[PDB]
Parts: sequence; structure tokens; C-alpha cells
Amino acid sequence: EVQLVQSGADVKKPGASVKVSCKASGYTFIHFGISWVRQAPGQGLEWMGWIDTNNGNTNYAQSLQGRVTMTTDTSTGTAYMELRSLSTDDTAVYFCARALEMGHRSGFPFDYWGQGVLVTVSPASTKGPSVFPLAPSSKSTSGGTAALGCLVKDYFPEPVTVSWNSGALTSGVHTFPAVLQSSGLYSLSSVVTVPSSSLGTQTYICNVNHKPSNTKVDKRVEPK
Amino acid sequence: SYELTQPPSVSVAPGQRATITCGGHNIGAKNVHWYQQKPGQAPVLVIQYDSDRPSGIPERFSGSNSGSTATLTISRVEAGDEADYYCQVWDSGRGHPLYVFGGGTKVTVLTQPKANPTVTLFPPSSEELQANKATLVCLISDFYPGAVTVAWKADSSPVKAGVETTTPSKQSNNKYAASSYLSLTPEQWKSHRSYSCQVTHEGSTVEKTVAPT
Repeated sequence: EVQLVQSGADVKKPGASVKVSCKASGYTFIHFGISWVRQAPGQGLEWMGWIDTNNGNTNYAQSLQGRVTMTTDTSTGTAYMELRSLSTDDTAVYFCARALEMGHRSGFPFDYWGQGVLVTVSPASTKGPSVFPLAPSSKSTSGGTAALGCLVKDYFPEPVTVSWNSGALTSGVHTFPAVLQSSGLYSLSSVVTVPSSSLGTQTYICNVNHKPSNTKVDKRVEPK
Repeated sequence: SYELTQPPSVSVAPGQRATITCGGHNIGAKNVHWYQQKPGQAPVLVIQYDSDRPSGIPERFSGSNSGSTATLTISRVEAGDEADYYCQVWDSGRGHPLYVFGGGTKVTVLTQPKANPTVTLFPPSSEELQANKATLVCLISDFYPGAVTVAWKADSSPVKAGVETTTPSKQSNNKYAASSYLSLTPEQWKSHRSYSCQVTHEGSTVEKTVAPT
């Protein structure tokens, strides 16, 4: 049975290079080209290039020309993808895929795929967060309900745990999943929905915990 | 380069027919292939050369291609067909051939009632501003199906730069949550009359607005 098994997942800094591998088995290695496809987290598929496993001929995506190099090792049935001058825009899962032939007049579909390897381009090993209050829009005199919270900004790596009032407050608490920003750092928000009448009488403090940087922040959230 | 257009999402009740389109100028002159991708997995070829099923793909998957639109049809859809679907073509690229993928369509199989999103928008805090930074925080919760589109506007004009949006993930109550962030400088925040976060879900939009005042 045709199998593509990839290796070379790695964590890198901006400006570095990375080389990943795609080991083919179960068919005649030189009878089929190999394509490379990457997927940034949460985004779609992006074709990178193709290589003739027999003679080493390649077709690269224009946006990668000069920066990428694909090779074949016929003695081991392995294809390799090297990508230089990495940015946080290169953080992605990198897939190899079997594609019989690709040329100037036709191209075959990708019938078998490797499992993907993650390459994480990050500008820091560890970085504590900046915590800012998300002050409630409603006022003590307002009625009904109020949403207030904390913005936990620009930390690395995941995760950040957030509680409220040292864990005494849990009803109406929603800590949202973090977003990976183009800077390579994470941001998240935690918001608690409380009775509007409690804004003048109850104290609200978010307890941010970022264990990787050994950082705790108890941030007081005051109505404006 | 040659561009492919797919809708971001399609919602379909179990047993109904799911229709995913792939638009391209005269795409009928090209061979279109379709890939299915479930989370944390690799894509799977499910339709090749417009309308051929590779071996092992259920007969309820079918495809057509004519004029400026290719179409993947999933008949009698089942829960396990919930996935992202990508179309793909080859193109000669003026002597520099390439493959292009569509942007992908999230196909949701409706296994729970529709739930309209709650949108909470926070302006930059005084503390963040007083530290030469500014973030608008758009929080989106309690919606289903788990697919939204977030658009930002400065005053009236769209803003794409500085925007980071999560992929919708399930909450404890089995609905979905997501957040979008607009990064800008204190001056651009101060320079405009207002900013808006617009959330599109199942054809309708909820838009919230904040202003430096």
C-alpha cells in the first residue's frame, strides 16, 4: 500500500532555515512526482512546489522562488523540502503528496498524502503576557447585565489560565481560546457577565497565570 | 495567478444534499479535483477530474464542472461528512506551471438547533493606550453552526491589516465561540470617528461599534 511518512517537524526562529522529509513506500518511487503543500493554523491549503523524483526537475510557486529547494534521494526513496529565511508567516503544517506527473500542459491530482509536520516559527522561547482590563460598558446605575473582562496580550507559549476573584466567581465566566497573531505571540480574553448592579459593590479581579514565564497577574477591573 | 472562489461554509441537515461550488474564469476548460479534510488530519482526494470517484469513496460524492463553476455534491449527507472541502486545478502559469487550491468550504451537518451569535466589542483600554498600544477585542459566543466571517471597518472603510481571528471552537454548552482582534496605533484609533466589528453567520450579520469618545 502507498504510504508517505513525513519527518522533520521543528521549532525555528525568524531568519533560520528548515528542512523536512517525505519517505515514500509501497510503489515505484521514480514513477511519481511529489508535491508539497502547507497550511498555516486555521487557514487553507497552499501549494508550494513539485519535484520529478526521477530527474530532479522542479516547479516551484513563484512566491517561493529563490527561497525553497526541493530534492530527491532515489537511494532512500525520500523527498526533501528546504525553506530558508523563515518568518512567522511560515508557521504551518507542511504536507507532501504524491502527484504522478506535473508539466506545462497538464497536472495530476494528489492521490496520497503524508501526515503533515508542524514547523513553528517563533520570535521567543518564553514571554510573559501584558494584562489590560476590559472595563464594563454598562454603569452601576445601568440595569440588567454587564460584561467585563481582561485582555491577556502577547505571550508565548500557550497556555494561560484565567480565574476570577481567586476562583470564588465562576458563574458567567468565559475564557476564550487564544489567537496566534502574525507576531508569533498569543493573545486571549476572559470575560465575566455579572449583574449591572454589582459594578459599584463587588470587586472584580482576574487572576492570570502564565506558568511558562513564571508569571501571575492579578488585574483589577474597574468600571469607567 | 488563476484564482478559485469557494464559499466559506455550507450548512446542511442530515440526509439533505450539500452543494459546494468552485468558481473560476472558464474553469470548465480545466480538470477540477476535490479534497476533504477533517480536523487534525491530512486531505483526502474524493473527486478527481471533475466527476470521477477514486476507489473507496462513497457513491454519494459526485462532481460536475461547466462554464465558470465546478460543483461538488454530497448527497444524503451524514454527520461524518462534516469537514473542509478544497477544490484544485492545474494552470500553465505562463511557462511557470502551478497548482491552485480554493479557499475551502466548511460543511456543517446540522446536529443541533441554529444559535445566533452574541457579539461583545471592547475598545482599547486607557491603560493600553497610555502604554502606546491599542487593541479592539471582538468576542463571539453561543453560535451554531461553528462558522463566522468577521469584517472590520474604520469609520466606513474596511480594514484587513492587524486583524487576527480564531477558528471557532466548541464551548462547554456545545455551541461555538470565536474572537477577533484589531491591532492599531493610538493615533489611528484617535483619528477615526468609530470602528465596527461585523460578524456574519448563516447569511445574517451582527455589527457592534465603538468610538474613541
